[PDB]
Amino acid sequence: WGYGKHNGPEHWHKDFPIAKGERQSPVDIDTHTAKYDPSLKPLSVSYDQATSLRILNNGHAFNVEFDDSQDKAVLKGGPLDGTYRLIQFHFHWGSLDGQGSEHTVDKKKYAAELHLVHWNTKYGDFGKAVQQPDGLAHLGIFLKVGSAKPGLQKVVDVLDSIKTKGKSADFTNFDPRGLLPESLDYWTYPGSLTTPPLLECVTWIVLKEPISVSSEQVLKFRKLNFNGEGEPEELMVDNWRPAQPLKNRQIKASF
Ligand SMILES: [Hg+2]
Ligand SMILES: [Zn+2]
Repeated sequence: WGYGKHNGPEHWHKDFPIAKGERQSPVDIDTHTAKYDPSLKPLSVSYDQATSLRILNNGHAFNVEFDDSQDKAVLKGGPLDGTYRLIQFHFHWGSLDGQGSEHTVDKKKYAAELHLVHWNTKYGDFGKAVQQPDGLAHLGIFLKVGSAKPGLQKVVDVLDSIKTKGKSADFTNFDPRGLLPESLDYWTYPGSLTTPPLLECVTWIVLKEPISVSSEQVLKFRKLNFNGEGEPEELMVDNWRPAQPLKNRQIKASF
């Protein structure tokens, strides 16, 4: 499975038939169709005491992993019931600045999309969480190209180190709070992972307001490799999945 002409999103249904399920992600967020729900509580993000551990190129993206043995960095409130622990974050980028985001707003596509993955701790482990309709919580943030984001440089600088598939590097004392927008206004809907195994275990929380990163910042992402070290070089670009059918589902607005 990949993002190529032969193993891309259009072919995932063969190995993963849930690809054609009832609550697949991402979707298109119609701002006029979304429902302002007044019963929506504010998001509660506690990442003050977060412990970053490493960064790894898994062949489809780079993940920054966090120590989730304890309630260090948790997400609660909003549409959620209980606490979700951050386990990792990754991005989806395009080849150009006019594509990249997974989720669209009125069909508008961003240069990248940041996903912070959280798992419901009543289930005890990530493994068990991905077996529940309410197992995971994904915090989605759109990235636009403009001004440089000071808080993202640490990552940008380490990518030289995990060029190919399989490489990993120590990556401690990274504060995720640096990746957040000013506003916590969001959209929420029941969805899935946007990569195989496309499990329908996620409560998606997409923030209204984007963070801006510089062109030189996003450019470093495009220098990455899908391929493993010592194989034909395949640039890690367009590692996103097209929007899917909402199919009955309703998208709620916190604003
Ligand atoms: Hg599930
Ligand atoms: Zn993702």
